[PDB]
Amino acid sequence: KEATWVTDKPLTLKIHMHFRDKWVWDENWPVAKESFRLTNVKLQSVANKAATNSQEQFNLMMASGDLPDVVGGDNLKDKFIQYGQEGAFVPLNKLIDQYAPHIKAFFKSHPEVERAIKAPDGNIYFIPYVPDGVVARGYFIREDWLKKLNLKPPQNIDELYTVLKAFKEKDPNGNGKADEVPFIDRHPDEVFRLVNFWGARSSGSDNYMDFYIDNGRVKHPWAETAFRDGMKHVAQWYKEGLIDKEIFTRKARAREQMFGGNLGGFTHDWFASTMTFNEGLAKTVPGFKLIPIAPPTNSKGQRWEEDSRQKVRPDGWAITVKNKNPVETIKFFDFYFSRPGRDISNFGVPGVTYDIKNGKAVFKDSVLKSPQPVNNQLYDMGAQIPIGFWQDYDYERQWTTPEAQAGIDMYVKGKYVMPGFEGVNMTREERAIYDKYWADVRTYMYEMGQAWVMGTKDVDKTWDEYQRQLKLRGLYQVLQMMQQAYDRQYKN
Amino acid sequence: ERLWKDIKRDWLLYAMLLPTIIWFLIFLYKPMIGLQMAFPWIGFDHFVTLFQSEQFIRAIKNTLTLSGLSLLFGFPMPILLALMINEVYSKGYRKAVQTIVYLPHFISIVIVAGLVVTFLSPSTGVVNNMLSWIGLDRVYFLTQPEWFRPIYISSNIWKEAGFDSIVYLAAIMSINPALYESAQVDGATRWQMITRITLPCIVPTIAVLLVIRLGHILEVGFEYIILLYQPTTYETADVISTYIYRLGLQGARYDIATAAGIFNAVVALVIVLFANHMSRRITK
Amino acid sequence: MVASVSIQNVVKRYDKTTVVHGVSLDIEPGEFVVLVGPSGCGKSTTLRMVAGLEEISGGTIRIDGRVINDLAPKDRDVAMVFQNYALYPHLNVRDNISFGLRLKRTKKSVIDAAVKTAADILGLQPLLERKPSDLSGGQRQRVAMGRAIVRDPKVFLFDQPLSNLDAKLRTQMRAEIKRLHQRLGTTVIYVTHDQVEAMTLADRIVVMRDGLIEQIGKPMDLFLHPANTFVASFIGSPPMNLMPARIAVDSTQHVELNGGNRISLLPRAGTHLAPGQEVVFGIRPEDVTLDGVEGSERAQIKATVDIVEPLGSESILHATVGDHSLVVKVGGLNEVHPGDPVTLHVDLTRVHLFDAQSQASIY
Amino acid sequence: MVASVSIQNVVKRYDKTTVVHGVSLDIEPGEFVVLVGPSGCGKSTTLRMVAGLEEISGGTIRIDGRVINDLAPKDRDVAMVFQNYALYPHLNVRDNISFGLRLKRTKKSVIDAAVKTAADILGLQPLLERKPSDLSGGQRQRVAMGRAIVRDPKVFLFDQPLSNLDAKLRTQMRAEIKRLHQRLGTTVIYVTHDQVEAMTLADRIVVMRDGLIEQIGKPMDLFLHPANTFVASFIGSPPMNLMPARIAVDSTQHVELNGGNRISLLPRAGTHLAPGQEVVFGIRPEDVTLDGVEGSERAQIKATVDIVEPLGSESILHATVGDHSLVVKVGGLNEVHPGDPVTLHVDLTRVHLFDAQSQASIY
Amino acid sequence: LATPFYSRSDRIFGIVNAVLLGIFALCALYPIIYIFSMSISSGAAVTQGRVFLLPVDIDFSAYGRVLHDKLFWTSYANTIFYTVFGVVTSLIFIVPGAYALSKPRIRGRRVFGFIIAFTMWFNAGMIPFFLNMRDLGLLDNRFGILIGFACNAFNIILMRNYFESISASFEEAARMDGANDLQILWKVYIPLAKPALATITLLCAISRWNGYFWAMVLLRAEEKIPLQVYLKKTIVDLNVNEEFAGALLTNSYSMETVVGAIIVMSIIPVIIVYPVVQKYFTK
Ligand SMILES: O=C(O)C1=C[C@H](O)[C@H](O)[C@H](O[C@H]2[C@H](O)[C@H](O)[C@H](O[C@H]3[C@H](O)[C@H](O)[C@H](O[C@H]4[C@H](O)[C@H](O)[C@H](O)O[C@@H]4C(=O)O)O[C@@H]3C(=O)O)O[C@@H]2C(=O)O)O1
Ligand SMILES: [Ca+2]
Repeated sequence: KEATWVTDKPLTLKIHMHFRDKWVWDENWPVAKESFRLTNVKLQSVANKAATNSQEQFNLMMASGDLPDVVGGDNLKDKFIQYGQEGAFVPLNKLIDQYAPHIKAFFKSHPEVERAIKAPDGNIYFIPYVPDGVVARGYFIREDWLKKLNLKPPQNIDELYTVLKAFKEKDPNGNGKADEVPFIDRHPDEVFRLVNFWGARSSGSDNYMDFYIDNGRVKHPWAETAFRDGMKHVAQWYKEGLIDKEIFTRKARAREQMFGGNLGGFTHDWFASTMTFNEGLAKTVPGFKLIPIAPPTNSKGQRWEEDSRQKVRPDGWAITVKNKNPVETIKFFDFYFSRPGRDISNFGVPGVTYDIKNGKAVFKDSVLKSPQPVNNQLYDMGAQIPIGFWQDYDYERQWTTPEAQAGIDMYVKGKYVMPGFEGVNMTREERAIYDKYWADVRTYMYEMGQAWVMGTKDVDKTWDEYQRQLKLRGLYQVLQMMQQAYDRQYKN
Repeated sequence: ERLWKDIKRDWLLYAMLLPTIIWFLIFLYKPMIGLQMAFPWIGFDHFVTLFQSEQFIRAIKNTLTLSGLSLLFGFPMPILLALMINEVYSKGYRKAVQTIVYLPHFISIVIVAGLVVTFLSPSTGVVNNMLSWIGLDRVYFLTQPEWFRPIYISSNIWKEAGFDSIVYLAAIMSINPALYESAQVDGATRWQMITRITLPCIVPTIAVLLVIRLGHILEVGFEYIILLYQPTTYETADVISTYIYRLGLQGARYDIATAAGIFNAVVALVIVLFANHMSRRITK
Repeated sequence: MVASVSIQNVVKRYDKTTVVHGVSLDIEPGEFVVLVGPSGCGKSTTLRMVAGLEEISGGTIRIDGRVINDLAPKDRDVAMVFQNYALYPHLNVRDNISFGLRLKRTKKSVIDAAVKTAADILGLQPLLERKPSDLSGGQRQRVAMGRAIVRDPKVFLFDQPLSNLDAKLRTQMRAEIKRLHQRLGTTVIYVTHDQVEAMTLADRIVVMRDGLIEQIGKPMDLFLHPANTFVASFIGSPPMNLMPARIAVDSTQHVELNGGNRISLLPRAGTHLAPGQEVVFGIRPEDVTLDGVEGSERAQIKATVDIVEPLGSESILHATVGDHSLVVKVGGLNEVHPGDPVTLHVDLTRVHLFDAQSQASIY
Repeated sequence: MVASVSIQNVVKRYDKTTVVHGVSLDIEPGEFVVLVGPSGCGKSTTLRMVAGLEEISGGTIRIDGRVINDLAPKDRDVAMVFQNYALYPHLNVRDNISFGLRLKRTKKSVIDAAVKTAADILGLQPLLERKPSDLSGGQRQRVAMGRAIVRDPKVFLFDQPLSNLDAKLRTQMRAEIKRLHQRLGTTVIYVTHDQVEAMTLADRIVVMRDGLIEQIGKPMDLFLHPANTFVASFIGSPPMNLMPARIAVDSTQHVELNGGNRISLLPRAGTHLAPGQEVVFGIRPEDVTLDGVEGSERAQIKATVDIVEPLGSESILHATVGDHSLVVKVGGLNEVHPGDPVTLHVDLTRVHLFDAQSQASIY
Repeated sequence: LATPFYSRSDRIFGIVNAVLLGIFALCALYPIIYIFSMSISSGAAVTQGRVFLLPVDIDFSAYGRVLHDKLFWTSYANTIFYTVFGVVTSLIFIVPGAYALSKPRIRGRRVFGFIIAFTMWFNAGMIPFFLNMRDLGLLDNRFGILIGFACNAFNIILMRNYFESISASFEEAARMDGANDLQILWKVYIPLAKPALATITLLCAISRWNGYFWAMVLLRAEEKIPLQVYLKKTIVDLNVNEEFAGALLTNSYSMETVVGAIIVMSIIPVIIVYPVVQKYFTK
């Protein structure tokens, strides 16, 4: 028996969690075993580990006539609300109030977060992933390549064009070949973020292709005329070979390939994990120095940082109507908002990846000195996964290096980070419109943008038809619904 | 009458026929009633909804296109391979060719796809490398909608053309030599032979195989496409079978899908009827 | 178009085997000559060597002055009728005949005339627009022959043309072939495994066994005076009897076989056979009669009846003499009744003897 | 055993088509009877109906007193020898022979005596242990017969057994069948497309043209007095010559042929002839001779020599009279020259006459 | 074809024929020897200019990765199961089924034939088949995969054709000896049908081994996954865990080299049995 047990008799539940198009829940995970030990609740995964697309798998599960006891993953928020309203998911409100003191307290101290996860009916159908921190992504460049080529860090877009062109052309990696790739990212969408240099938003938040607000008016960054003029230039950059050709494909291995292979000259990514590589590959790539830079002055004469760490990502887990133990499950969920739960869901397992020192969790030296980023290590273990849990920034601070920290402070002091878009409150009726057209519209937008980047389609020629397609596919209808949600709340 | 007697006699034998008939009813004929259901009833409207899609109409427009290319390049190739092997002396050399040419058939379609993606990858794939050797620069193949069909039909001939050549080869092997020897006495030439004897004698085989080939003509390249089609190639690559799959299974839209499936199936039956007619009529 | 083919020491070798052993035969112009023997002898292999369908591994053959070894079948002035159905199933009969000529074309008029001729000969005129799919096997072989005579060769090559035909058709076609040779008169080499077609059709018969050539001569030469025991057993409607015998007391007079029988011999000067000499005594079934030969002046053979198979106005009597049985062709019935004893009377002028070791002709 | 099979009005119908029309045959015990005819015919279907491989759609057929119409082939007490040899190319030869008796009955069946006998009959000592994939078609058919004779049935059924065998082998096996029926003696019905085997093997022959049954009688009965033009042209080693003819001025005296020819006729009885009657004159090749040797006069005929095919001590002469040709069997190896006229002396006793319409024998 | 050599219009033609067919043969044999070498080569070698044909820097490292992959061997096991047992079920449903279909004493010979054959030219289509699989309770089920696809019309009419080709005198003789139906089928007609049996068991075999679509559609549980599905994940999709990204740097194999090793380990059993298969049919 343990003091954190939510049940006397051991309880085993069926979870469907397939997330980030990469991982599924593993009951054989060390963190899962620890969670079972402390909660007396074992979660057994039912999902295809051979599957690729996670969203697809969720949609298939919901239509298969049988639901598991718990469903979890990333970017299911809208689906949590929809299928919660349709009865696929149970309201957790009474369960939280009676059986979940930690979550209840959390929501009391965070009315904004709770508001963000609520459905139009006022119900909470899932327990969210709650991030901890302020800044998220920043621009990183190779200082050693700048020094070998005797170049100064670019203060502006033009200077960066010239620098990436120098990266493209004469041997920054010194192998006598043209093989070098100036810009790389593990996230394809970041290529669109390049439009920031031309004065266009690619998003309103950390969520890609999210809406934003300008002067009391709701806009989508991709539907704006400025976006066209920026995308022209990014398509030029791809055409000139400055952007990684595989940027839409390569994804999760990108850094490891391009930086490890000494091909990559520039990126835009999270401070900590990006800075880890300086220590990691320093033996394989002797001169490698990757440093944080302030965003270059863009064409509009401003310094934009579009990304920030957010409050309540649209990720987490929910309890189905077929779950025969709702109380035990809500207690179990509440565990992850307690101290021990946060400890295992953040730091992995004690005696393995971390120890308790002075009442705080301290990573093992074996973990900290590993060439692989700590968070990746944790993913592979079942930690830092988008279940309902409360993130602890200390976990990240432990592997955050001084240069990284100084980059963070540089971005904080300069106020470069743009205000993030938190959301709007729709009623049951209008949200139906949103949910009907939005996923497909977003898909279409992505496809089009990818067509433009790779140069398979001319942006200028297709812009008109693209706008028309946006209207006929219901984007602007959704936009009016979003606006009607906005103007009621905020007046003066 | 006669029946009962026979049956009383044609049982143990009549027993064997039953499970096969049970099977066909259950896994084949029972789904046709499902055809009838997914066809709260109606219906015939989502047929006109399926009629109007800018993505769909281009999928049939792509379908019959790919059918055209597969008929042009794909079909005559195993006949060609058949004739070319039959003209080979040297015994084992020919043998050596056959084992080489037949082997790709046994390579799985998904593995074929993987061979393609690994060969055509930019900066990695051997093909692009060989292009960089002679100064052809590089091309990212799977993303380009221009390259989809050539890559496909070519990979398909590589995989299936020899195994498909086997049949025709056997057919031309079944011709009694007397036709050839007597032709040689009159002084025919090898080309004169394949044009004036081998091909005309093998025609009934190629006509029969063509009407089967036409039977599936609308489903050509399904597993390949479903594997390799990227967003940028969605336009050229998407075919009726794929559309049906995406909406019906993936997108979980059944009725509209099943209906599209009907359209496809009826058109296939029609084209195989129109095939078999002209075939049996004109060729023997 | 009447020409002579001489074949000198021709030998075929496939791998290590050497199918034909250096066969040599000279063929007079206008002559109908038949190669005949069992299966596996070089009959077809030789014929095809003439045609150019098989390489000549040694020796030379020539038509008239031309040595055709390194030549091509097209240029060898030959036409061949094969064993199996050489017509093409898609083409009509007219096109089947005209095929070879349409290889080089050069006009439709010339080939029209040629086809006119050939069709008139084989009576193929009504069959012109018809198709091989529906034709008699004999009709198929007729049009196949039309293919050959439209080439107008120096030599006609026949490889078992009649083999796949039924007997009824075979006798008819055989007659047609003879008649045909009368009409045309072109030199022809004809290959058969059937003794009958050889005896009937051939001016000269050359019998071959296992790559070698056993004997040559007019049909009646081979029939009356076979070089060896094999040629004796081969030609003729039933087989010649040929049972082992001996000599004993005296020589040129008496020959005895296993049945405790003794046969006096007509002198046939130049024979010189030794007393006691191991020998095989042949006699043909037509040359043996029943007791109606009146008392057997020379004291003829004794036998016991095995079976009688009635056929025509004739009948085949199987009698046994000692450990061996002789077959005699008698009239078209009679009581006989197998199991009783019987006395046969041998014609003394038609008897043949062959040595046991050397299978040659002796008497 | 020795048993009697009676067949009464046996008829089988496929769809609405009646294959055999009211066939009735009574077969004596130990009698060897042969069914014979054209290609498609109810001989194989009748035999099969006896065997029980085909159901009886009408009429009754019984062996001894037992009616076999509705019965099991296994219980039909019959053995059948197939054309296709029907032997399992898996089991040993001895195992194929003992197969039928080894289904049941081991240990006190003993099986050894029967297989000893059957082994001696077909004379196979070494062939006891073998496989059908090895042994030749002749030996395959031998052991095939071994299966039947080891069964010890009441009736032997043979459907064209040696049809797929070669001629040289066919004759040998024919003799073996004769001898076998003499040695064993079980009742046997034997189906053939070949006239020769019918003449040789049958105690009684029954000829069936498609549909009904054409004729029944001893071989010599069918040879001497054909029921119709078909029985005449079908039976005999060469065909009986058949040519159109007439009568004119008087009847029982003269019958006239095509070109310039008339034959005095022997009157006999039961003839019922009549002047001017359209008629076909049959005569066998052996029943025509050369010019007369003895003779003479009103029995002669005038022709022109077409072709002569030497067979041996015999020669086949094709003589043209009118637009039609008749074939005579010559005692030749003598000399006749084609294209000149020749005289033929017909045996007056052996002539046959058939009505042109009725197609049946008047004389 | 024609034995005796001769004409120029032949000789030149024949040579250029052997050359063209040769080049084609080389093109067809090229990808197989490539990945074999590429699987053996080193990540750094394959990543830029090398290989092209023969190995280069070796190191043999990717194979370890695949050898320690549990899903790989699991899936291979699944496929061996599906091919063996799938073939057996197919045979048990077809061989006797076609045997009955061959004998034309059957009343249904006309109509049963139409029933079977009609499935060739008309199918209910994808979705109806899947749904009928759903309400038969066969989804995510191995027996569902076995019994789901066993009978093909082609294999049936082919089998019945080779049966019909055999002279009826064997069955007739058997009946004469008392053997009835089934006991004939096993005793005589089956050992006579060995070539057709071969072609069938072969076609069914490859159908099971290389089958992808309906497996990945009808299966959910990963432990039931049959190779080519899992293969679809690793070999084509090509997006991976941060785990594999981290394994990349500590190893010196490549993504490409691992892929190569994988498709090699996938095609080896086929390259092995293949001559045996061909040697049979190529007599
Ligand atoms: O890198 C760090 O230092 C770091 C520190 C923090 O402790 C925290 O763990 C943070 O985790 C990040 C992680 O670094 C990646 O940036 C990750 O990227 C996600 C992204 O957030 C989206 O969830 C994205 O969703 C995809 C989905 O996977 C499918 O592909 C779908 O088709 O498209 C959606 C989409 O809208 O993009 O997946 C990305 C991914 O997994 O690569 O985000 C986490 C995070 O916690 O936010 O890293
Ligand atoms: Ca470089």
